Amino acid sequence: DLLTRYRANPAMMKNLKLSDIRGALLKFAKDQVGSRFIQQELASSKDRFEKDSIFDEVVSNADELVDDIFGNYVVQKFFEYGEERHWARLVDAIIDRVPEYAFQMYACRVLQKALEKINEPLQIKILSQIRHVIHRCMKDQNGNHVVQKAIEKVSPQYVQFIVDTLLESSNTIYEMSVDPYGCRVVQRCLEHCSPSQTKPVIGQIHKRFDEIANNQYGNYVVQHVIEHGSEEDRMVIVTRVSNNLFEFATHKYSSNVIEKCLEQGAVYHKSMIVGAACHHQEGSVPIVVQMMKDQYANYVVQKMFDQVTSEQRRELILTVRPHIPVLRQFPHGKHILAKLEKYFQ
RNA sequence: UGUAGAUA
Ligand SMILES: [Cl-]
Repeated sequence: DLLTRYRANPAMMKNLKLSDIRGALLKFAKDQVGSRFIQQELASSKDRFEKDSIFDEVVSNADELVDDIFGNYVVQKFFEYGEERHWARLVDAIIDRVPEYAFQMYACRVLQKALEKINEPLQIKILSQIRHVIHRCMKDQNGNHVVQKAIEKVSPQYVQFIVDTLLESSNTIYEMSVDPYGCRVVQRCLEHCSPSQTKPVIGQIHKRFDEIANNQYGNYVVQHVIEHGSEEDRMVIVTRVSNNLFEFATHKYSSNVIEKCLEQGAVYHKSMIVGAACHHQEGSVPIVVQMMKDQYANYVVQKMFDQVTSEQRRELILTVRPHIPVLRQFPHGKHILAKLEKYFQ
């Protein structure tokens, strides 16, 4: 009834302390008002022993609190930097049900905060439970954040088991790249793993490149390869893009992949794309012109002009300079050449 | 004129 009292007149118990909660800790932590009370005390208190007073109750009730809408914040308090002395004890209170906690919307925030804060030995202890559920966890609306946090905050060698999951079967990298949650995992791996680790992952992506490039999620995976891959990877992608410039530029998702080449590419990469754009193609219109008539590829043409050298832009201008009035009437064509007005003055 | 993650 301490909670019921305190909820009634909060001002009347302005001298309430953490050490006063004792057995009431479970009831407080699962209450909107009471959990805000614990939290504000934990953050404002400068008494190490007041903070310690509730910790035995937090540990005793860990399982009931980690996935409570209000209690999860109370558990997270003991994973913060002022609480090292409690990390090992708190990890051990939750370690055995980590494989379930990773899928739960409140408990997974506790796992993310622990990985965010605790030392590498304890991280590895937590990862050892993730091992059991890792493939399903990567695709999960909750679990993918726990995996993303592991990749960002643990040294590369201790997440090799996550890379071998991305590589467990022929189709796994495709399956993850096209998944709305698994694709974030591929992306962090590209950002944080060693080249030893990323090289097979990028190799797998390349095998089904066209598909992944035009997927509503895979196109970000390909964009991360462009940004974080090797020179040789960029050349493979630019070479594929250049040789199918029209197909890539006219589809919704893959058109962002060309734009990404045009941003992260060296002068000689851009020259391959400008060259394909301006190629004769026998009697048909040059690809750059056709692209300007397209709903997605006109943004690609605009990005070409913004990113290439003056010498490269000169070839685009000498290729588009006849076909203009035709383009003026085409759907939104008035707008498209308006934005290119600068370069035709 | 065109794309993306779970807390009071
Ligand atoms: Cl394969």
